[PDB]
Amino acid sequence: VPRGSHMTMEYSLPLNSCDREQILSYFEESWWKEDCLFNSIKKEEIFYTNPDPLRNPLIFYLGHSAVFYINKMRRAGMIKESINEGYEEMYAVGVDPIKWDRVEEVWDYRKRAYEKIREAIENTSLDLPITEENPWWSVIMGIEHQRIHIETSSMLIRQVEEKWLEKPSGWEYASTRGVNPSQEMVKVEGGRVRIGRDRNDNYYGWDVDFGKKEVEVKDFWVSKYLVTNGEFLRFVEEGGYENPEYWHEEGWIWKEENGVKHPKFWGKRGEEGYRYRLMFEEVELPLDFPVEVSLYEAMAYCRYLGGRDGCNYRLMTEGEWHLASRKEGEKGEDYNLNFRYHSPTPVGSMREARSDSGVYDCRGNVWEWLGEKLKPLEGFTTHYLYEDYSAPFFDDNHYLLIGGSWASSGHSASRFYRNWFRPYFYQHAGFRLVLA
Ligand SMILES: C[N+](C)(C)[C@@H](Cc1cnc[nH]1)C(=O)O
Ligand SMILES: [Fe+3]
Ligand code: NA
Repeated sequence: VPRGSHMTMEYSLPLNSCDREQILSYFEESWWKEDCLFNSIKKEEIFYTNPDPLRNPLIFYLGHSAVFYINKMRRAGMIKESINEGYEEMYAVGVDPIKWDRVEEVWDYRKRAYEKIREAIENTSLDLPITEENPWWSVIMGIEHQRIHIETSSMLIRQVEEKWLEKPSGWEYASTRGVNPSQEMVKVEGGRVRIGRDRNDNYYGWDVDFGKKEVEVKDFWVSKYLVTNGEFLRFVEEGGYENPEYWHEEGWIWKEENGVKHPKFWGKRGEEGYRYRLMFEEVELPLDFPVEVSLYEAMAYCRYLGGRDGCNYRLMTEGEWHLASRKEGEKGEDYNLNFRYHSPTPVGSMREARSDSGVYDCRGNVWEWLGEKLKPLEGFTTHYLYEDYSAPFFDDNHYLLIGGSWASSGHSASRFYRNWFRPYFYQHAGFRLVLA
């Protein structure tokens, strides 16, 4: 199925038809969005904190997106000179488990990098289509990487104390609409599903997005909504976090070692109702928003709900999501993707985010966990610009996450972007139920 079609809508650049100005605007929108995100931090020294203890300090990510562009475009030949070789080494490699520069210095690197990148986009000969061997792939890779980091850095900043932050002007949250709408299982017809793209696809992809796997999917029942905060509140209030029947050993230990008694972005003080941390402020828990959980917590809720309902629940496979999410004639405006809002939306409230099987928010709103591990597909090959993008993580310890959140833009909002995280890592991410 070609990408960019009525049922494969993409938010990224059509690489067989994008003019220079389209590339420049796509680059600028990404860079300016990242600037805006980092400018939300109103105390300079917060850049030296690592608000997510599993990731580097904010200052690293401030330099990282800029250095990545320079490194890849130099390797592709689009740029000749380095700006700062020391920076281009120190800020090049991220972490998945020094002496930092001053914030002003890193902003200064960004400004110099931005100027050099823009000039290369303005002046370099452009021959369409942009394919993997075309030097321009480094520009597209650089933009798509920055777009991923806007989202991943947003999750870091969400973990910074709100007293050091101010929401950027123009960024708006979605409002709650009230109580969670009633959950319902709906039937998705099975079929033989293709996973993976063929190369020279007219759209960007990462190495792990390309390949061929065909899976026979049986008819299945899936919850039409992502599991909501209101649904999950029943799990919390009924002792789900204290009941070992709902947890396997690995998740129980995680839960105990991290003192977890509720989802990460819920908060409670005394007997007051739960609060909920948006990007930059706390509100009363929005019962109709999708709950944002680790994979462990999603599985624990599945076990709890199966006990209550007298059945078994599990998460979708990758093939199941493609079937559940299929929507002919889909449009970019249908989904809570690409900063349509700067928060999750009430489940179902994006009324055109209903798949052809009646499943809501399969694309957008919050990532959804899958029950399957990151694996390469038949035909997997690395790209010469970035050997270690996915291969280090084929350890059967990373789970797939799919469909994008409100914060996913560009190729990260694609149906065909194959995303992954450790089961204890937090993202703007939820889940739905499958009858097992
Ligand atoms: C594919 N994810 C989103 C899991 C990756 C993408 C990525 C960014 N910089 C290097 N790789 C990650 O954030 O580690
Ligand atoms: Fe990175
Ligand atoms: Na989703």
